[PDB]
Amino acid sequence: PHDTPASQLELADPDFYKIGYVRSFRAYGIEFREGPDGYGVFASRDVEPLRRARVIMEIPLELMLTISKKLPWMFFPDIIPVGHPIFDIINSTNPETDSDLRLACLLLYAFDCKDNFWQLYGDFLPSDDECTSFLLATEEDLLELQDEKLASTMREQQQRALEFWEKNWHSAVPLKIKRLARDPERFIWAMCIAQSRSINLQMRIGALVQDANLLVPYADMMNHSFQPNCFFHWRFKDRMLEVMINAGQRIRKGDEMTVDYMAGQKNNFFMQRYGFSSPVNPWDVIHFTGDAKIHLDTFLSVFNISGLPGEYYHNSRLSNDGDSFVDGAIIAAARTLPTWSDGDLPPIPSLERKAVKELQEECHQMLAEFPTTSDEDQKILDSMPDCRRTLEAAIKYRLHRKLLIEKVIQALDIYQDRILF
Amino acid sequence: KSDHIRARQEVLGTTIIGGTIPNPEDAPESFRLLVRELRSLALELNHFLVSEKNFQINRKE
Amino acid sequence: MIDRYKHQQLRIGSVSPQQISAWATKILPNGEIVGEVTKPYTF
Amino acid sequence: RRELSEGLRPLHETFLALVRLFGAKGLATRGLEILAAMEKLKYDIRQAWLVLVEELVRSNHLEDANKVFLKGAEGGLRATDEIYDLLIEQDCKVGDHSNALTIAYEMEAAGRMATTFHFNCLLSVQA
Amino acid sequence: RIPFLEEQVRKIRDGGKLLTMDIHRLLLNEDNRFDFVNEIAAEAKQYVENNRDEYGAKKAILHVLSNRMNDAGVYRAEAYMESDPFKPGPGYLKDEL
Repeated sequence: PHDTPASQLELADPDFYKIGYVRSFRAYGIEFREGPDGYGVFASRDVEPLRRARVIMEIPLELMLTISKKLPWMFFPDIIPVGHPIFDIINSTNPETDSDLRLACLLLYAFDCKDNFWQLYGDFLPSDDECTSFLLATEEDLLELQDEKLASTMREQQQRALEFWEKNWHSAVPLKIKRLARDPERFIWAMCIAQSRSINLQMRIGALVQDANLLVPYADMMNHSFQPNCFFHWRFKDRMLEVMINAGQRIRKGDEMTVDYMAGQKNNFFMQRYGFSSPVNPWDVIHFTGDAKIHLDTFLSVFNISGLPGEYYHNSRLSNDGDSFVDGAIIAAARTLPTWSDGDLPPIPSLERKAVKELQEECHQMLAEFPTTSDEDQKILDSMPDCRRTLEAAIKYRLHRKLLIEKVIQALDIYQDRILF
Repeated sequence: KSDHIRARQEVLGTTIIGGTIPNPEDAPESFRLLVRELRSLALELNHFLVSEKNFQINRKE
Repeated sequence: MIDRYKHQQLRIGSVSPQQISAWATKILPNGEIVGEVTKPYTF
Repeated sequence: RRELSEGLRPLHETFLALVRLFGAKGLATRGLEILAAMEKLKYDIRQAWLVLVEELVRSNHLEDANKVFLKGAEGGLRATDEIYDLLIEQDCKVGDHSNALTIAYEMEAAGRMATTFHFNCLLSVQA
Repeated sequence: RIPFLEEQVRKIRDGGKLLTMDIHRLLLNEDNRFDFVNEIAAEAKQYVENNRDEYGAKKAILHVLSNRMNDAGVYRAEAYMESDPFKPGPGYLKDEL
């Protein structure tokens, strides 16, 4: 058969869609498939380059769970009754930093309220075993990462979650409150789901325009990319969220529909919120305290990176000969390496050669400080296929950091050869 | 449709050819008559448009 | 937003004797003025 | 001319310096001409266009600068925030309301919306 | 599936009710109706200026609207124009009482 990204994966139960379809959820030109990773959204038809955007999914407001960002707290689907004990817990949270906690509490209530889509949908959400969030990680996994700072942050976060459970789920609490989170692991699952699956958007319901934090069903099955096919839009009149294909992009059958979770952020943040890391994060930083600087403009020219500093892209028409070396990481490189660009005077070739070596020296030092080499790491990963999901994540963070340092060495060298035609 | 002599005679043509009808700028006769009648009782009415871009004042006829 | 701006005005005023003249005066190729009608004749 | 004849497609930086120089000297048309070629050889012209416009203002040839921007805008080329601001301020100080409003309207259509700074400048010519 | 809805569906398409449904979808994406009327009018003018002789039994406003729907995934005929499969012959007119 045809090779497509979707082919490898298997179709999900008919019931994922049905539960939604009876309520007014509609999907157009899309499927849904499952695999070891979890659910993902794929295409089932070909769309030619288009003049304006096309809707792939429409999700109504009632299915969702939502809280406002600012102080008067307004919950739009409005599940919570007036006078219920849960509001006191939600009200006593710092307005600025903790929204994760507020969202967790709401989700737990939803599981206890009858005829709420969530009672049915939660069955499809990730379990304690299958979620990659690091809130659910042991001392050992935290150790494997090999980073002191990421590790520390995670522990402070794990403690913040426990403290809340102890303070509010004490002995005297009314049973309505107790049933919602009897054990402390349940609170943690909820915070894990809130952090990993939350979306922030501005919504207009009626005449009120507010900014909110929301948990939305069926749109959480999209995956991250830094070169994204689709986006999220609020249609006010029918009170719905629309997921839409970007204008001008050809999409072929079997392809993966993707969205971008946060923009401009490094791999450390992705791990704290989502437990995912990318080999190519265009925005990652490798730090050199070394004095030397290569000239900027030339860097761009050899590797055909065009654009303003904020937005760098590889022009591929200029690169008639099919190239592949230039990717997210070479772009990442441009931003990080210290550079000198002055006036229009051209760089002296010998003068720069000194710089390349001194810079590479720092890279060798960096790679060495770590306990294991890149090839060693692959081996550990390959050794055990079934393992705690958090552990595979930690090892993969390491492989990725190292691999970017290595790519830079390879790249700085190619500069040398091409400076002199 | 009513009382703009120049404009009226054009629309019959655009339609037979198949073209588009432009939006009129001059005044209808009805307005022109009022001015003439007033100028008969010794009063003057003028219409001016002031350009936003350069501030010039132009007197429409 | 910056509004699209249109300014139009209408001005009404009483007129001087010199104006009423200019409303109705022309000078011919002979160089002779025309415009005042003296006789009451119609057709 | 020689390199072109040799057949090599020129490196991007070279074209750029040319624009910078041509710009100082008010050679607007000639500078514009270089840009067209840059396009034919498959290059992104946004970075360069900004350079020509910027310099012309420092070199005291505003009338052409405005003309270069407007042509560019029609094409769809987007602009930096700093450039928009320079042109609106400078024009208002000399006295040109016409050019200024056309530029403000274009900032808006592209996406950036006005702030009190832009209005205050416009009002100076208006009062 | 309700068992006997065939005629009603033939009629909705034939009658021109499809157009009415479409106008409504499209206005669910817009805050000001007045602006949308102005946008559609402009597109129609561009179309007639560029190819004048196509139009006359095919209307430009209809073409702009069908083109919008087809771009978004619903198959509509061009200019919502449908032939009469069963007309007796040339110079024959249906009596739509």
